[PDB]
Amino acid sequence: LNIAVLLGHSHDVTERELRNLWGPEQATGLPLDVNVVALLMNRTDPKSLITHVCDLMSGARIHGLVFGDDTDQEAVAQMLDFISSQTFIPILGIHGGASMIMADKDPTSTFFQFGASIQQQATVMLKIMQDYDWHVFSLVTTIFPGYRDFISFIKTTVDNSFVGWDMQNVITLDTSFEDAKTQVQLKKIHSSVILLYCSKDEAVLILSEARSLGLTGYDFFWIVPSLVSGNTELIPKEFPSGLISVSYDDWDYSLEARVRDGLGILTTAASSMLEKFSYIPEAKASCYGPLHTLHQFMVNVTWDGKDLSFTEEGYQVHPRLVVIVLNKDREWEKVGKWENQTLSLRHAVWPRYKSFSDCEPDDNHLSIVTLEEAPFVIVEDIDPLTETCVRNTVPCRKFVKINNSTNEGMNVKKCCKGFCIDILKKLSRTVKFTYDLYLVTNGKHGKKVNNVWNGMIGEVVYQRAVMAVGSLTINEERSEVVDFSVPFVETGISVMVSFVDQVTGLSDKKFQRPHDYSPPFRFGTVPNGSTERNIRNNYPYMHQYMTRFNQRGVEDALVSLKTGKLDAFIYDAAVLNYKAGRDEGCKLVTIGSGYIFATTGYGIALQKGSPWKRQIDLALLQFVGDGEMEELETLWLTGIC
Amino acid sequence: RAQYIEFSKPFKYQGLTILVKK
Repeated sequence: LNIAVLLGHSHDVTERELRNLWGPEQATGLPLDVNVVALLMNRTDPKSLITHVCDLMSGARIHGLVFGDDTDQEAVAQMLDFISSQTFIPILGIHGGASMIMADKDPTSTFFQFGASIQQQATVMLKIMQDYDWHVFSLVTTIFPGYRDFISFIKTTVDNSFVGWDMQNVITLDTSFEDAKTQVQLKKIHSSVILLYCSKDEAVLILSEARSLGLTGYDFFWIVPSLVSGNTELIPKEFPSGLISVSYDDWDYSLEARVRDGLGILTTAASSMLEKFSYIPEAKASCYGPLHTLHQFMVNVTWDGKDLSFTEEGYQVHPRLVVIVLNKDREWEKVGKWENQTLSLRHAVWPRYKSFSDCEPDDNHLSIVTLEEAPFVIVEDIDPLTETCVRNTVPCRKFVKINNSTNEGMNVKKCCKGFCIDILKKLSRTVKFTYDLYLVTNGKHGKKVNNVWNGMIGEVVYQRAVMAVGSLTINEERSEVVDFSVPFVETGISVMVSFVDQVTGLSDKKFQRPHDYSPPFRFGTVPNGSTERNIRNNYPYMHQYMTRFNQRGVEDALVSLKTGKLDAFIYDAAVLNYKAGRDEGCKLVTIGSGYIFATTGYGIALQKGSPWKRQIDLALLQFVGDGEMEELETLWLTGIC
Repeated sequence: RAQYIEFSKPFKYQGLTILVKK
C-alpha cells in the first residue's frame, strides 16, 4: 500500500536501492494500489520528524511508516510512539535509538519494534548459563528502573527451571556509592558468575570498584545486558577482556533485508485484512485543524519461512539474538547466534580469558585428560529431558572423527561419573582450583613406540595437559618421564579363572608349558597394555606363549570366560573384584588377595616440577586419613561373601 | 608429618586389625 520509508543515517545508504527494493517485492500483488516513497534525512531533530510526518500523511494518505536511525538517541522512538498514538498510524523502527528497547508501550499507540525484550534476553542469558552448568551465581541490581520486574522474572525463571539454581541474594544499590555499606554486600559475593544490571555511566564505577576489590578474577564472570553496551567505538578502559554481552546488533543482516521483511509483514497483514474488510486504508487528512486497524491483527505473521510473528505487548516471537565477547584487542568479538527456539554456539569450548588485564597473575587453570574405565570413569550421554548433566556428574568433551577419509571431527560433549570424578570433585572442594576435564582420542594409557609416546603420556609429557586423575599403572620409564604422586589404594594384579584353587600364584606349574597338563588351556591380557610390558620384563617366553593367546576387550574377555572361549585372564585386582561383585551367578572366582602378584598402587601423574604436587600429596593423605576414602570405597565397591 | 618432611614411596602396604586370644 501507500508506505513511506524515511531513514536518518550517516552511514551512506543511498536512495536508489530503496527504489529498487519494490520491483521483485510483492510478486503476487493482492493490494491493487501499492506505492512506496523512499526519503533520506541527515538531521535527527524531532522538528523534522513532525514536519516530514505531517508532509507524508498529507502526501496522498500514506498509511505505512518505516524508520531507522544511526545514532543512539532512545527518545526518538518515544517521539515516534507519541506520533503513532496521535495519528493512529503503524510505524516500524529499524535501527539505532529509534529501535531500542523501552519499558511499556500503550494500547493507544500503534507503534511496533522488532527483536527480543529484556525478558527474552534474560531467558537467553540463563540458557547460556544452563548450557555451561554455571549454577553458582549472584545478582547485582542498581536503581535503574524496571529492576523489580527483572528480579521477579529471574525468580520465576529459577522457579520454572530443571536446574535448581544456586542464587545468591540480590545486591541492591541505593545511590552513588560511598564504598562503605555497598562494600559489605560486595564482600558477601563468593560465587563465580556476577549478574549486573545498570546503565553505561555507573558500569565504569562498578567495574573499577570490582577491580579495586579484586573481584574481577578468572572465575569471576561478567554478563551485561544490551542497553549498557553502548557505542562500538566508545569503549572505556575499565572493561574486562572477556566481557560477556548479548544484543541484537547483527552485522550479517543489514538494514535493507530487515526493511524488506518489514514491508513483507505489512503487505501480508494488509492482504489478509483486505479479505476481512474492504475499507481498511483510512488515514488522517492533515495535522492542522478508525475501527478496524492492524494493531490487533498481525500477531500471526510469517514471511519466507522466517517466523517473524508478534506478541501482545509489542515484541516478536522468534527474533535474532547476538552474543558478543571482548577480545584482548579491546573489540566486541561477535561469537554466538541464536536459533528459532534453542541456541547455537560457535565456540563450543568456552575460552578462558585468563588475563583480563596485563597485571593478572593466575595459576589455577589445569588441563586434565582421562581414559574410560568402568569402576573409575563412566562416560554417559547427556540427559535429553534437561539438556544438562545431573549434579553428581561433570561435563567432558571428546574429539570424535566423522569419517575415516578425512581427519575432521567434532568435540562431542558428554557426562562423567565414577570414582575419579568423586576424587576430582573432592580435590576441587579442598584445594579450590579449576579443572579442564576431557577425554583422550589417541587411545590407551601409554606406550613408547620408538621414543614416541601416545595417549595420556603423550598429553602430559608434551605438556598439552597437566595431570591425569584417572587410574594408571606405575613402572620404571613412566616414573622416568613424569613425576607420580603418592598412592591411595592397594591395587595389584590378579588372575581370573572359573572352595578349591588350582593356581596358587606366579609360581604355578601351569606357567611353564600347557603340554604338561592334559587340557591345553589359554590366558592372555589386553592389547597395548603395561601388563604386557611387565610380562616382557619378567618372562619373554611368557610373551611368546601369550602371542597366540591375545584378545581384544575386557567385556569380550568376560564373555569369553563365561561362555568358555577363555580359561584364565591376567588383569588388575580390584577392577576384577568389582566386576565379580556385581556379576550374576558368581561362577568366576578370583585367586588370592595379592600375594604372589605385583602389588602396586594407583597414583596421579604430574609434570616434572609441578607446584601442585605437594598440595596433592597432602590432600590424598587427608582424604584417606579420615575414612572418606573408605566411604568412597563403600560407594564404588561391593564386597560380597 | 608430610607438612614437615618429605616422604618416599611406600614399601609396605597393609591395614589395621585387632589382636585377640582364642
